[PDB]
Parts: sequence; C-alpha cells; structure tokens
Amino acid sequence: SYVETLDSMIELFKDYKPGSITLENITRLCQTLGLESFTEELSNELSRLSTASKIIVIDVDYNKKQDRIQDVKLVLASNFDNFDYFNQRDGEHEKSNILLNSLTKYPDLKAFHNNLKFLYLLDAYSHKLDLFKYFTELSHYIRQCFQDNCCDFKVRTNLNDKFGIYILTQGINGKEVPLAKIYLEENKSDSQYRFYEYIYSQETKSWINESAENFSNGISLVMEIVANAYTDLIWFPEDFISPELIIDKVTCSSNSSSSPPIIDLFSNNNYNSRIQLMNDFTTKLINIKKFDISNDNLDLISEILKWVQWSRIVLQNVFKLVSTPVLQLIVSEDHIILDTISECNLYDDVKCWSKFIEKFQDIVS
Amino acid sequence: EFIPHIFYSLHQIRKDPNNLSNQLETLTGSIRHRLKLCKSLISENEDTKDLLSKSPSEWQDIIHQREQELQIKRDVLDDLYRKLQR
Amino acid sequence: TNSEDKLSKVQLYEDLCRYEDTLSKLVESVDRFKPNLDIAKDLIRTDEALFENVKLLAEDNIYRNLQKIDKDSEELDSKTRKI
Repeated sequence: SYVETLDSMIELFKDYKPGSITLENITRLCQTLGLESFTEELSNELSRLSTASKIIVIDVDYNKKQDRIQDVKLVLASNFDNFDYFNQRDGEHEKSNILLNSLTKYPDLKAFHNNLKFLYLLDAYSHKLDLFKYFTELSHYIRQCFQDNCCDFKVRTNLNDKFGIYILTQGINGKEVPLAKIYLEENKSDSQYRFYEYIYSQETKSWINESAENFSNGISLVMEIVANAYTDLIWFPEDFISPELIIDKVTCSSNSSSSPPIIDLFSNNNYNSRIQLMNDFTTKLINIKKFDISNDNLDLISEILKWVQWSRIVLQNVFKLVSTPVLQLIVSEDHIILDTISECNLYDDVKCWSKFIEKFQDIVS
Repeated sequence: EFIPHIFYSLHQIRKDPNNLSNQLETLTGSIRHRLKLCKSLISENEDTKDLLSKSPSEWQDIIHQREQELQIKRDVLDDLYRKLQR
Repeated sequence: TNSEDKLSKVQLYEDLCRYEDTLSKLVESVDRFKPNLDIAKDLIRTDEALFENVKLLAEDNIYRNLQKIDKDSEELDSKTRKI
C-alpha cells in the first residue's frame, strides 16, 4: 500500500505541475519514463533532442535563437511505418502533428506527457502482437462494424492533439460531438490479462480472433464516455453491463447526497403540474465513465453507444423538461410512455426519439 | 534572484522523488537557503516592503489632492491675469 | 513603529508569510519522510498567488508619476511664494 500510495502521489505531482516547455524539462520527462535521450547540435541555431525506446524514436528540433520547438518527428522500428500521429481534421491539407502541437499550442508539458505515456504504453506492450499496427487498423474495423450495423456514428483518430479513436455523433446543429474515446490502458488489476487481436470480418459481420497466438499481457482496450460537462452525466442501469467490465465507477463519496438527478426527480414534488411521473426502473442507475471492451467485448461498443445516445436525446431532455416549473409519464430502463399520446424505446431510430421529444416539449410548454 | 531557482528546484522535486534521500535533503536545504535569503532581502530593503504589490484607496486620494490643488492654482492664476492687465 | 503596521497592511506580506509557513510544513513532512500532498499543493498555489501579486505590484509607476507631479506642485508653490 506504500508503493501504490507513492505511485498515486507521483502521478498527482506529474499532473499538478507538468513543468514549462523547455529542452531540459522535455529531456527530464523522457528520462522519467525510462526513454534513452541524447542531444545533437545540427547547427549554430538548431539542436535536436532524440529520444528512443524499444520501437519508438522521437526527434525534437529546437531553435536556440527563438527559444522554440521547430519540428517533432516520430519514427518506428516496427515493420509498420503507417502509424497516424497527425490530427484528423476534415478540409485542412496540413496534417497537424500531435507531438509538435502538444509542445507549441499548450502552456505546459501536460499534453505532451499524456501523448508520450500513450506511445510508451504501445512501445512497452508491443511484441507477436504489434499494438501500433493493431490500434491503427482497429479504427477501420470499428468504422466498418458501424456501417454493417447501420449505426449513425463517425469514427475519427486523434482529436484535439490527443491520441485515441474518437466516436462522434451529429448534434442538433449538424456539429460533430464526441460520444466516446477508445484507447489502450495498462491493466492495473491483472498483469496476466491476455489481450488478443480481434478483426472485424466483412464476411461474417462479426469480430473474430484470427490469431489466438497473438496476444499482449497487462493491457486493456478502454472505452471512455466523453461527458460534455451533473445533468450532463450519463447514467446506466446497474445490470446493463457485467460489473467486471466497469473500470471507473464514479462513487458518489458518502458526504454529498447526489442521487442521480433522475432519482431526486422521483423524490422531489417540484414538477411541471401537467405531468404525473411514474418510475418503472427495476435497477439502480450508476454513473460509469470507463468500460473494458477488450477481446469478446468489442460487440458491446454499439450497445453502449446506443444507450449513451438514447440517454442524451431522450432521458436527459425528458428530465430537463419535467424539472422546469394530468398526463402520466412512465419512465423505464428501455422505454418511455406518455399516456396514450406518444411512446419511444431504446431500439427505435434516432428520428423516432426526436419526434417523441418534440411532441413532449409541445405538451409541457 | 531566488524566484527561478525556487521554480526549478520545485520541478526536479516533483519530477524525481525516486532520487535517494541524500539529494532530497540537499535540495530541500537549498530551497530553505533561497527562502532564507528571500526573508533577509525583504527584511533589509525598505522599498520592496512598502510596495508589497497592491494599490487601498491612497492612490485615488493622491489623485484627488493633485487635481484639486492644480485647478485652484489655474483659477487663481486666471484671476491674476485678468486683474493685472489693467 | 507605524512602518511595520503599514507593511502588514498590504496583501503580499501575508502572501510571503503563509508561503514560508507552507514550506515549513513541507520541510517538516520530508524530515518525517512522509510527504503530504496537500502541503505541496498549498505551496504551489501560494507561489502562484505570490507571482500574480508580483505582476500586480508592477503597474508602482503610477505612484512614481504622482510623486514627480507632487514635486512639480511644491516647486511651483515655492516659485510663486518667492514671487
């Protein structure tokens, strides 16, 4: 418990004071991650800091006259050279480099440290599973899985100068809104946890493990829900997903009485006087931020995202409209019924959900 | 100068706690040295203690005595100019 | 005697005071080889407050300009006095 507490304190200090962007602080940061580092003088005006590990080599070009980083290059020693370290922006011909941006657009090393920790994770845990190859290809397999399953989700890599596979929905204004981020994290619970390569087969329309011999140990594929943030939190039925797949449960620590705002809305008589609210939930609502979607759990991505989308479009809007100061409104886990007037369920199309909310708003206004 | 040195020593504390106790003790002694001289420099200099960053309303009172004493001088000088021209 | 009272009136004096107190707590913690996070975070936020007050002191020059215009005032008064 001393080592775990010390590591937690070290993580807290690293996050609380990331340091200023200087060549010395970048070198110290790389050395703190166990990266080999050397400095070369390319000219009287230019120095390169080169940092290396098992697979990754990072060259950082520093202009001595301007006191500024000029360029950053990632090179892999893998047979896979096609690792995307650029931001995916639609319509810019200049692929903006994530590592360069993390050192030029931010006031501190926090953005660079997080991106370097991610590259170091892939480096440490890549062998015959190549995680640089697999993580690049996974973004294509997820995009295909959504096309085959008729899911209206867009897949982008590398959003806002951060490594990750981002899942976007169309918002009310046609603006793309991130729903979730998929990335690899170290499995703190089980160092013997086998992480396999799963490919989405176009032929079977399923995830398949082609090579059960290709695994890495002590890594998990994590799906993080991107909250736009208590009303913007996503709540799940306690039995919606197996508790073994829940990495981060937001425990409302026992000294602030924040029920789900949903459950406080079954307890507090401050309703729209036109609606009698009926709760038909059989399970408790829990706030989940992170899911383990490793191995056979890749099928759950579409189910989790449909719930997140339904919860945002239907549940959160119903709650907002009921909470603003007699028809019966029945709210259950997968269906909502407004007397004999309108109903919608979790398995209906987004167009049915929008029509339900429009009709509900017209009645409640 | 003690401000950048305090910053830097602070950062190699927060970057490398895994250094042996010798480095931690020596570096903490160095910070104690810098803040000791910081209190010494503060104690021996009058200007840096009088001007401890903030403006109470004494600057606005200086502006009120400045503006009231200027305009009365202008008025009396105008009166003198008008009277003496005869 | 009123000098120290005036010095204690400006905030940055209290700022250096509790900054010293926070480092005293930190050194006591490391002496016990039991580094407490709250002390270090208090130290860093106090240092930040010190540094913002360091900027706030600088925009000093207004008092100096008031001082020169005061000298102009009394020299004009002395000139008109001998007149």
